[PDB]
Amino acid sequence: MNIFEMLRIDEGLRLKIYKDTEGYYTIGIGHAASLNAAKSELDKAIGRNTNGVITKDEAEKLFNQDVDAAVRGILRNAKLKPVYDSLDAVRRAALINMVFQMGVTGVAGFTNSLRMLQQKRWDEAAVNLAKSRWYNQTPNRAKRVITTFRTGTWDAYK
Ligand SMILES: [Cl-]
Ligand SMILES: [Cl-]
Repeated sequence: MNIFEMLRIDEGLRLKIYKDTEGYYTIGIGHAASLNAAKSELDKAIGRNTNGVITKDEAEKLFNQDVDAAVRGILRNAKLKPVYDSLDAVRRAALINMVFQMGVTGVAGFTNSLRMLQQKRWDEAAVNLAKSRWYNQTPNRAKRVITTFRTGTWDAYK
């Protein structure tokens, strides 16, 4: 398992623009954004007039771009970079997963959890991570991500 397979599980795959529960237009593997504005962003991202329908290959390329953006966001952030560097490969994926979902600023706001992860106090980190609005909003996913941070294994995704 790697970050790509993990996020694919958490984000699913859609080949036609869809409006999620919070009102955002989304497509591909968690590529989120009016509809005209959404299609404009998508067309620029894909490189053609898609009219809202794309191929699996295009979804994967977009996904690859979005994952790269999350990784670079972590590395360019003073609070997240040190934590990421200190983590093993599996826990690093959980951090990328969080950034992919909520953005760099959002994850950087998890002060207690970040400090605990840096100190390898996995259970303390898990306790703090669950005490969040993020967790309460998308709990099934948060539980998988937290279990990953806690154990350093892919158990929650198998
Ligand atoms: Cl926190
Ligand atoms: Cl919060």
